[PDB]
Amino acid sequence: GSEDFQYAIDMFKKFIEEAAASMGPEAVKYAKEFLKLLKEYHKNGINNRLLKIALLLLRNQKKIVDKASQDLWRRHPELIAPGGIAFSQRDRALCLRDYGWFLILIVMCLVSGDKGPIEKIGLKCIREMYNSLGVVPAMMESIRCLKEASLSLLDEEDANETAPYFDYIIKAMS
Repeated sequence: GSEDFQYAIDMFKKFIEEAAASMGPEAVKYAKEFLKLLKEYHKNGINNRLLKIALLLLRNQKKIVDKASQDLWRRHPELIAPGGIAFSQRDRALCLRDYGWFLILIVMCLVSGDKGPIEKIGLKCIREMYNSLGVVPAMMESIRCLKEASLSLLDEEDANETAPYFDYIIKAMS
């Protein structure tokens, strides 16, 4: 119980320290506020049925990111073909990394189970991170593939609960 929530906290806390320099100080501020709300929610038993799904996705991040990017590159092969923006290994690696970071921020939104803090804190972290990262190739498409790769690992009933969290992020990034 408390140890699986601590796995999620350790995961988010490790994301923040690794991405702080690249995501910029404003995004770091929003992320830490979200983590404190998440721990405030857990302490008071708020929206606790979303952690089990979040944990599955957290244990399967690399699988998810790999499946999403493979699906992204089949749909748009010019991205990784010569002359494409992810042909060079540096920039392909930056793509994969940035996709993994957008994924973990979405999973933070999932854990809260509440659209209010998702729009007032989580989305501000995603938008500020996007502003700090700058050019993120196929940003919107990659989130859709992250969503499909994620729902891939879930039963129909868990998918029907998780999809509205991806769709709220996708919509809000225009």
